[PDB]
Amino acid sequence: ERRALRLGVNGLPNSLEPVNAISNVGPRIVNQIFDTLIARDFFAKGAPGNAIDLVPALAESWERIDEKSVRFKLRQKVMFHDGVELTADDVAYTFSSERLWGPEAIKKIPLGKSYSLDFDEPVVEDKYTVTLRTKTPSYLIETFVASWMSRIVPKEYYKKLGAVDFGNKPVGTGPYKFVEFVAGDRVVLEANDAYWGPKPTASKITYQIVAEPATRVAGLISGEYDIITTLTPDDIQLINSYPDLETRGTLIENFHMFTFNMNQEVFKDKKLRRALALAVNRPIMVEALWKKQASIPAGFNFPNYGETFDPKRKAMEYNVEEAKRLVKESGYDGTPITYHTMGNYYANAMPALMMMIEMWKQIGVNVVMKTYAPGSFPPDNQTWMRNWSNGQWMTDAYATIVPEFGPNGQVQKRWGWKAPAEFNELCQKVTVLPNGKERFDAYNRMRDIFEEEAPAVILYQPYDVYAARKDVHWKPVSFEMMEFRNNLSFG
Repeated sequence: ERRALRLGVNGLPNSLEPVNAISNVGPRIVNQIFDTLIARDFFAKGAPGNAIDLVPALAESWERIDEKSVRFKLRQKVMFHDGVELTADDVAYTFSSERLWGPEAIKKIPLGKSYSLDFDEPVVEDKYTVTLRTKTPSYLIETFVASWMSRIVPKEYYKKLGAVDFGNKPVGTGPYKFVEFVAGDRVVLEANDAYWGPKPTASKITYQIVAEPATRVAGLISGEYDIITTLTPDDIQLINSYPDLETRGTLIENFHMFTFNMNQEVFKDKKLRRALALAVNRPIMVEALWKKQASIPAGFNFPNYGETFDPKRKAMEYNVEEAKRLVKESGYDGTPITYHTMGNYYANAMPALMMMIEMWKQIGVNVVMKTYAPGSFPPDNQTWMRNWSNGQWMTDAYATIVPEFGPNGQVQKRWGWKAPAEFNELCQKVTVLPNGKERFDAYNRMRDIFEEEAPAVILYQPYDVYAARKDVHWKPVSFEMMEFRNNLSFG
């Protein structure tokens, strides 16, 4: 009786294990299979899909015990897809040293420790009561359990299969259950009619890879898909010309950037990094490539940070004259500097780079584009400049400045950023402090240091574009995922 939902997608994750699925392509699938203790209600109080309000989900209630622990009271009679009732043991296993953050878990979940809080082992109080703890103070537990790191897995089934096999046959408590995974082709899910929350409205959901955007668009016009993903503002005109189709767009909690291999001689010091950063004309790029729909943030600072968003911050500096001076006073000899890009994996990456190459030519820096295929990122030492993006995954400023740019992150450890000691000291403080003047000011000083050092250069917050049949009602949310709970209906 319910319609089957057909999605034309850009790609699929290599695993359906919820943490290993973290990417631009995984969350739209794993958000259906699993649930979290606390859920973010993006549509709360009439918000246009960007609210940061947190509501009960698998946890009916919770109570903070002290500076490092929160006791959760679980919803009762919740069923995993295989008919196993959800208990405190499943939640304890989800946040355990064994599965997630411990030294053994590292080979199974590569970002398990990197993206997690400083967890201590959870405590099971009774069948429906579990306490999550951190080894050092953390006022981020509640916020973290509403994030993409926190989908609840079943203990017994996950242990039996192991992380790899679980990723190929996942079981969760979510509104849709697993049917099929054809690697590099399609994922099929079916309605979980035992779901504890709003009943699924589609009988089935198929995530079909259609690699090229023009082919994805043709698929929607051909009547092959109900919703297609990964379009840009340039597609709006064509789609909306069809009486039965329309685009649905939103800014997402992510930023596009370029960064440097600071192990390379030319990028060890901040001089040329700053020169390149100061020559980036973001307003022209936003108008030219995004139809003014992308947003230029005032620093490493986004509205989803909530209490740690600073709406009064000064804009990131644009100064061609200073940029020219810096190149001249730096060691820079005019030798071409490479900038690696995985084609247009980041929307508009190649035209954005063409524009920046001209801005850089004008200050006396010769930058050359280099492309690579998926899974072929070059050996680190063969790279100089490269593009990147970071999904801002917490309703708090902790992510991604601390896990990516902090003392434990890849920018310093793999990419050679020798961050000022003050920056690392502040990363530690914001990790352990509650919200207040000290934590708020620490993020602003970290944002200032980030701009002064230029280990990366923020371009903008992208504007994601979907296209859909007008008969299929579904609203985008401000994140790299698709939400169907109370947000998918047909007719």
